[PDB]
Amino acid sequence: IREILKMGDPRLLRIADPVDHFDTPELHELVKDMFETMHDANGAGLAAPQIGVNLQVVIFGFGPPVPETVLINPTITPVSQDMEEGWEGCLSVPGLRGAVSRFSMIKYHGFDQYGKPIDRVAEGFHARVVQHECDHLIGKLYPMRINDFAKFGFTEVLFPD
Amino acid sequence: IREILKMGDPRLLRIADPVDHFDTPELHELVKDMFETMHDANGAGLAAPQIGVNLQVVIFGFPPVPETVLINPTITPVSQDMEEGWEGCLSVPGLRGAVSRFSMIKYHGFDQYGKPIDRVAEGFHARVVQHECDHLIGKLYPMRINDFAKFGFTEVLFP
Ligand SMILES: CCCCC[C@H](CC(=O)NO)C(=O)N[C@H](C(=O)N1CCC[C@H]1CO)C(C)C
Ligand SMILES: CCCCC[C@H](CC(=O)NO)C(=O)N[C@H](C(=O)N1CCC[C@H]1CO)C(C)C
Ligand SMILES: [Fe+2]
Ligand SMILES: [Fe+2]
Ligand SMILES: [Mg+2]
Repeated sequence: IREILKMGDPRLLRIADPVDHFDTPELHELVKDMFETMHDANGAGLAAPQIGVNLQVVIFGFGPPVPETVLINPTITPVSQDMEEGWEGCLSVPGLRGAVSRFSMIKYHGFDQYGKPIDRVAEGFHARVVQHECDHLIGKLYPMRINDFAKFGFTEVLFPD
Repeated sequence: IREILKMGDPRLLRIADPVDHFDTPELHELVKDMFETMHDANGAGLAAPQIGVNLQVVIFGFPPVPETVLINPTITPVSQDMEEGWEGCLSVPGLRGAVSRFSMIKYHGFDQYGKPIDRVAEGFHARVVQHECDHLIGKLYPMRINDFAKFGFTEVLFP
């Protein structure tokens, strides 16, 4: 379990490099380390830059249910311009929550750690999670996406139950 | 010591009302409570909405900044010059962000006895005054940040 970087660390602001070689022991190790870190923190997702690794690798999936997924070198294409506001938190921004507008429906493409292609359509929370994780790959944390800072604050204050 | 409200509380997001009557026991008690709370938290300033009181009262003092009670304030920039600087807030513990503020301002207001206050301030003095008065119009400093690359946890930004 690697330490999760916190907002303020310049490494969270970088644009991640694509993975060049699949099905390698080092990539398998990266994925294993990420799942260990994510599960330990009870996260719904994790991006490699969050543990200081500048590669386009994200994982996500939790039992609404989101499929357990390793997504590498991703691209996201919105199906429509419809957007929806939802509450987000981030392991790199502990103690806070913010309302973030995301696309309601997306197609996304990428590869697993064996280099097998992934092509999916997602909506709602699933789509939100993928957008949130992929944002980390271009050096974005959700406060960069917040438009209404009345809807940003400490979890304990926003949700006292 | 009154609790300092934390970001997310709707009371931090409102327009404060002016004080109508000066030199009252309730105003003296407010000022005392604010100073006790501020000092307990090691702050350089405090605004009444931060303890849930929606009135145009701020205090500050820490080129030392003079200890001041400023009521019903107005701020007028002397020039349009601005400078970016790191800010934190007792209502936003653990974080810092870069905020642009006017470099030079005049400000006007009253003390708790109703005596006028009229000053010119620059640099940090001007920054604290702008920061405190922003609370009176429902503004927390993350609302003034345009570039969140310059925002993060204090311990990480400044180890
Ligand atoms: C929701 C969009 C973000 C999902 C991914 C994050 C994990 C993370 O840091 N991603 O890089 C997460 O688990 N966030 C959780 C989160 O935001 N949740 C959990 C489900 C509901 C929502 C809070 O409203 C908690 C742990 C902060
Ligand atoms: C700086 C502009 C804001 C000044 C007032 C705040 C206090 C506050 O919340 N006022 O409403 C303060 O003391 N902030 C301090 C602060 O921001 N400082 C201390 C001096 C330098 C700067 C940190 O960069 C600490 C306590 C967070
Ligand atoms: Fe995150
Ligand atoms: Fe403040
Ligand atoms: Mg009146």
